[PDB]
Amino acid sequence: AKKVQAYVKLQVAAGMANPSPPVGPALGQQGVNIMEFCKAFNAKTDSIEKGLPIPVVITVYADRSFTFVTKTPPAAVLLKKAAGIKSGSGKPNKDKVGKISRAQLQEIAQTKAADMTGADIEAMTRSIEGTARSMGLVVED
Amino acid sequence: MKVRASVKKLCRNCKIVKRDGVIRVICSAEPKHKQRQG
Amino acid sequence: MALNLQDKQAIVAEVSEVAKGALSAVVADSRGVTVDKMTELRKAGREAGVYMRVVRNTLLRRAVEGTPFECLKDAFVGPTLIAYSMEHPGAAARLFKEFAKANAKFEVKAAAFEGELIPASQIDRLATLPT
Amino acid sequence: MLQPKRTKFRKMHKGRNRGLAQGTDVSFGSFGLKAVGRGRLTARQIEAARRAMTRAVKRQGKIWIRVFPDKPITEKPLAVRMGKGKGNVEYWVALIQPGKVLYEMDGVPEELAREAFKLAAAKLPIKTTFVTKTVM
Amino acid sequence: MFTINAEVRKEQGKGASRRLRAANKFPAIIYGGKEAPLAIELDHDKVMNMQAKAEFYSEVLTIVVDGKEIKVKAQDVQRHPYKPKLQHIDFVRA
Amino acid sequence: VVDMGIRLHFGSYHDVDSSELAFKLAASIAFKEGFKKAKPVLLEPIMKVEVETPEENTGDVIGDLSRRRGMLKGQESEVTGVKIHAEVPLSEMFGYATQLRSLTKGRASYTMEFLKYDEAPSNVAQAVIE
RNA sequence: CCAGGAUGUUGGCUUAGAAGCAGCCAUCAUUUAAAGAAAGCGUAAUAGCUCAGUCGAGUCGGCCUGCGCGGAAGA
Ligand SMILES: [Zn+2]
Repeated sequence: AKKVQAYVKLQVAAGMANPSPPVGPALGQQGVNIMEFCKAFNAKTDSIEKGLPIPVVITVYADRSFTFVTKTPPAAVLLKKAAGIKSGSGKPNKDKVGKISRAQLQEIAQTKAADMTGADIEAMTRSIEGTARSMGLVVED
Repeated sequence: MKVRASVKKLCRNCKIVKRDGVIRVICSAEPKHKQRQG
Repeated sequence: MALNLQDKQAIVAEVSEVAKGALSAVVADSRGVTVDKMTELRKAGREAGVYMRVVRNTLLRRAVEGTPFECLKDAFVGPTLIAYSMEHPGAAARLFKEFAKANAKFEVKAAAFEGELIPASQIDRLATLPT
Repeated sequence: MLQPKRTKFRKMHKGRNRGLAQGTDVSFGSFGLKAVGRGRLTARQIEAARRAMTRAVKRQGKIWIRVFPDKPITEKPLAVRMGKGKGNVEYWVALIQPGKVLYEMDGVPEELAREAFKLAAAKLPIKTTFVTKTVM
Repeated sequence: MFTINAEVRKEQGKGASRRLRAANKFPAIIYGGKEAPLAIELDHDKVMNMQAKAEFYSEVLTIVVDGKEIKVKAQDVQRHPYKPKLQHIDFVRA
Repeated sequence: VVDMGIRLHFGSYHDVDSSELAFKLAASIAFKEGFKKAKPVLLEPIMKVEVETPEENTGDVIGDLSRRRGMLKGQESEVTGVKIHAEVPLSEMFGYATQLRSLTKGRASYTMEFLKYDEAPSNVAQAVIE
């Protein structure tokens, strides 16, 4: 809403609270602490559910801590426990591989109340159904 | 620069200019693209 | 590139048909603004993220000309951006007014509320209208 | 290289190259390399010219060779007096008249066509021009 | 469809034909039906662009000579030895 | 030769022999044949490397490790510096010690520990036979 | 020329990590005047560059052809 001012985004999942092997000191080398990623981070994360890769802005000024506001995570994390399989595609397009559907990912991408453009629950609804088929999957809509 | 009868525009920043009567290739992104004798 | 004749006739023909049913069409200057700001303005007016669009003085001139409208050329000087309302009370002037949060007015050149022309010194009058 | 696997004769006279060419239109592919100048193409020039285009197109499409040497050339080595019998065949050439469809290509875009023949024409001694299949 | 303005020739032979190719023109001939052949001299450039279309060899043509539209069809065409030009085209009354 | 499980399934004894000496040798040839038969491959030691390089020569140490055919695991931030963790063939570590001190005036330092044995790189697998 | 050059989305698989910009695929949608699941450089991955309303009438590049240029350095 202003301009550039620090805003990285590197995570693996909502479960791993401030990991190290995946990233670690990579999530805090300019203004973020490789420790406070559990205080302000899990400030409400453990109050809901930890299992969905949820990124987040940084926003740093010069007041030690940071005021990062977590938001809706990628819609791809819903293609492993909300769409179907978690991986294993075998062959790209030489095979239809898997297949999603209409009802599927319908009320899954609807929960989003901090993203998506246009409230039209028909244009912003199918906006999260393109990739679900871009991976060789069939369209049962 | 590399001088040789043949001179062309390698990158898109190339320019075929004629000075005194000799074709040259000026560049502002790679000194290696400098040519002469076109 | 450019747009073919037939492809240009429709563009103006459309913006004209929507101007005949538009209950409002305020004009203002939007230079030096960013997308995050434009979007924010679009989110405020309509959750659809669709609001406030930039158009040339020409596309608008012949659009406002293709429809029985006069005395608006002064509103088309250089960078021009239109904001119409095809539905609901055209009292959405307060939204943009508060958005610009400017102590002046100039930016909001003019507008046309319910087929009634209004200068820049009237943008506040409508922006201060009670519920 | 390209050369007659068998010939009724080993040697042949000079043979002047006059008149125009026959193969001017493409009747095998959609594109092809046409000749413009006058001269003769050796087995090496033809082969080398084939590799160029065939390489610029990876392993897709198909190429044709309308031309063919079928003409032996004799030459005498150094330190050899004139006469003493006709020289020995060293290589085979092919008379190319202005308008001789040298090569042809099909199964690939038109853009990739010129590029392919462009790297092959540079191998040819005479000038060439790009042509496209025409109806009738 | 394709209107081609033409003019009856006043002299035949390779000599005249060549003089035509040296003035953006080329020899032609319209044979067919019970009518007798007619020497025709068409414009190079004009026909050079008309033959560029495949519809020129498929659809019927209309040659206008001395105030007369004769519906003919491209039977055969002789192209230049190596240059993108035309030498002579045969038309058939149909 | 290491990392292999050997099993015995069939055999027999004969008219005069049958001795600890006989079957001792009988086992030798069996192994030689098998190792050469089961697609042989080299195993080089991979080291765990931690490179501290200013805060400014950090990005330079990373790029250098990537070129050494190593595999970055992730970089840790220490003080006003950075610690880069990665695996790299003790083989290919060849001169990193000094190549690293050269791009840091010595600013950087590093520690190396053994981690595990992995299967070599085809190119190197040919140079070994002799 | 001064401008803008966005959003779903860091598209899915792969991978140490690939986010337009190794590589397999896929290439729909979107708010629009317009923005490719992306031209070239650049990153370790990001970042950062960046190509594809004003001014007010001219601009873009293939074909045939004339005349020239470089290619061309000897006692
Ligand atoms: Zn250059």
